[PDB]
Amino acid sequence: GSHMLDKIVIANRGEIALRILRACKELGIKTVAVHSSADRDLKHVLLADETVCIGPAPSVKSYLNIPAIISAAEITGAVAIHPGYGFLSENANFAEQVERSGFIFIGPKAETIRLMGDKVSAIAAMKKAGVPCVPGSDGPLGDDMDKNRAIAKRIGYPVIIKASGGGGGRGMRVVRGDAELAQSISMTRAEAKAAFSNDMVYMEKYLENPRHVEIQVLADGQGNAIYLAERDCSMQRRHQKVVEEAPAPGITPELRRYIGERCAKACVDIGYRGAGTFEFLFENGEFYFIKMNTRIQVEHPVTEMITGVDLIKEQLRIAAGQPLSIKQEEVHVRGHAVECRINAEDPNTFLPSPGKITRFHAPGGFGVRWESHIYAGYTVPPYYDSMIGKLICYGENRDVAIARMKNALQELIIDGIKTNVDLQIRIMNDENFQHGGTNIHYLEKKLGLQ
Ligand SMILES: Nc1ncnc2c1ncn2[C@@H]1O[C@H](COP(=O)(O)OP(=O)(O)OP(=O)(O)O)[C@@H](O)[C@H]1O
Repeated sequence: GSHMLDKIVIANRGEIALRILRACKELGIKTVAVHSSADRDLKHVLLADETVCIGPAPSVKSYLNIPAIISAAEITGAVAIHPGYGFLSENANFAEQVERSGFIFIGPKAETIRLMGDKVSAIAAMKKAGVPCVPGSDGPLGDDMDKNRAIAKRIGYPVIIKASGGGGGRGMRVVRGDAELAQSISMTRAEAKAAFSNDMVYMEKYLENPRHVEIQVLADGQGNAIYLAERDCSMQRRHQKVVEEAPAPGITPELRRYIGERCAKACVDIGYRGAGTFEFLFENGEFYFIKMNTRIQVEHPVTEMITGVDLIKEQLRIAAGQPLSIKQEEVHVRGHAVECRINAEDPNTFLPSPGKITRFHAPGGFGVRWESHIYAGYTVPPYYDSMIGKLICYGENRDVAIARMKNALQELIIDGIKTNVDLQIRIMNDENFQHGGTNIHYLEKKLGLQ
């Protein structure tokens, strides 16, 4: 009924903030938009019920200023805090503290975060859960080469020496023979201490031509948990996602209930609460666990489209104590979805291109979703990311979804800055892409990338 959150803090900014603001307004939740002195002009900022300047431009003082944010709630009387994605969404000390200050944290518990935060641990947990993992050391590599030489041989080359601190493409090394093993473990151990401040490392097999399939889940922490089909995010350029889609072409419903059900089991097993995502590498009709994003993702709209489920409301629902409103058997995968991220960037340098938007026009029409905070005379700052929007198109089928997307990319007008739009069009036109089922290496190589 109405055992809903009185007022929550939107501990974020940009498109994500707007989106969250939107779901708040539908549930009647009051909103407090905390922002940085430079985001005083954010769309979402202008629509919030209450606003608060937490700091200066630089993230470490604003968006990552834990106290500032936490105090912002105090003064406002909010009951919860929504991290969105990418700042502290995966920061357990912030979750910890939010809890400790007596606020609700729109996400799982800190314990769960740290748990999934450490690859090694993560892996062990899921191995246990029945979730399919990459074969590797099933532990931190030791220091005596002999055994390590043995791990490898067993799992077989090539391999990959991965640290447990995550990072994001940073802290990884590919070994293909016994000769480079030693160096690798070492190079990698060193890259980790410095970077994440955790030299711990694990070994696993390296996958050549796999796709990136991810499973969306939801848990209430009451015993319920559902999977919302998969998403294909193989469209990468330097680890940066560019094109997401649901469902994943080539994925049979059977397969879909396979990895899903176990993903659902794992959630329960770990006492998972809220939204979250299971990242899988996919080669040879086989799934392999890479990690777990204990949060809402940038690409969630695609999934809300093919399912009709509103992720954010659900998070908000779980957060307020409610049980899952939906049952697995009520979840039905319908049509096809494709999201193109829109970036403020230089198609040559791939470098951020900040500036003010002079002219702007958004595409509309059937099965077209525009997710962005930009407008005309809006100034995109240099401080934060390059993403300014999400262009999501729906269709009774893939080919339809694609067609719409082409049109949409054209009606789209963003003047006064550099954007990745041309690129999007080009992919849309990608004959390989039209066929589909391309690997995470496709973009990089077509881009004439070395
Ligand atoms: N065992 C593996 N075999 C092949 N490719 C792998 C393997 N493990 C990781 N990768 C590649 O490394 C990339 C980064 O892996 P991972 O998701 O673990 O990095 P991260 O540091 O956690 O990234 P991010 O924070 O950006 O999500 C993957 O997208 C994938 O391209």
